[PDB]
Amino acid sequence: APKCIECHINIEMDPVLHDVFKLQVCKQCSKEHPEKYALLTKTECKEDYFLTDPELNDEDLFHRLEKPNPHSGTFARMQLFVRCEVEAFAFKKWGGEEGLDEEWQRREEGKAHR
Amino acid sequence: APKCIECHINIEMDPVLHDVFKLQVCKQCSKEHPEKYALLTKTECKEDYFLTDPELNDEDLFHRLEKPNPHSGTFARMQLFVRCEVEAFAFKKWGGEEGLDEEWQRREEGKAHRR
DNA sequence: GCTCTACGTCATCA
DNA sequence: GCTCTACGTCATCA
Ligand SMILES: [Zn+2]
Ligand SMILES: [Zn+2]
Repeated sequence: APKCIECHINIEMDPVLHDVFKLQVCKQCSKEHPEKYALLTKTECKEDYFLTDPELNDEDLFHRLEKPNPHSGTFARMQLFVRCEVEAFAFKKWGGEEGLDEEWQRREEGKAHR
Repeated sequence: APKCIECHINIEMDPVLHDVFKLQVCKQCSKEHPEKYALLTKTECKEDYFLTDPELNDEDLFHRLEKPNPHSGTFARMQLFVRCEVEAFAFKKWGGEEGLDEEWQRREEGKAHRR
């Protein structure tokens, strides 16, 4: 049978990482490696990775899971991205983590400015 | 025999102001009164009246005529609004002609700030 | 640790 | 004297 690609043991994949994000990763290894598998909100993606609404709303660029807004089911749907995908785009976009941290550096000066 | 609201004489209305802007006015009168009947582009509307893309897109708030973009037919469509509508909305929004003039005054001063 | 949008300008590109 | 979008923050509101 096919095996979790992190641990090489488990045969029962995490239903969400599997069905939605297309990753053969079991549940236990999703927890044990949040640097890869942690589901972040759309706002977490904007602020941590400086991704813009036009790239987060590309259907053809990220998988997503959509959830009712925990604040109210009449507010816009919660969207959830798997961290390795957004990270992997964000590292192209800004040229690696070195380059990412420099844009963090750049905007915080902007606040001292204001 | 319905008559032109401007001249009170012609029976034949300008087909565009009639069909599209729902105005009972003749070609000759639209011409003589640009202050009421001139068709303005979407971009003329933003420059001159400080209306915004969200207002000008409201299907339920202005009539519009659409023509192919005169620069290229591959480009986004030209959108044409009638000056009585536009000016009317903008006067409500900016508190009259005087208020629209103040707003003008304010955005010139945004450029004197950015030298 | 929720999201959309609109402000605001302008530059592109279309 | 053509149009949209994006790039900016946020705030507000949904
Ligand atoms: Zn595993
Ligand atoms: Zn007439």
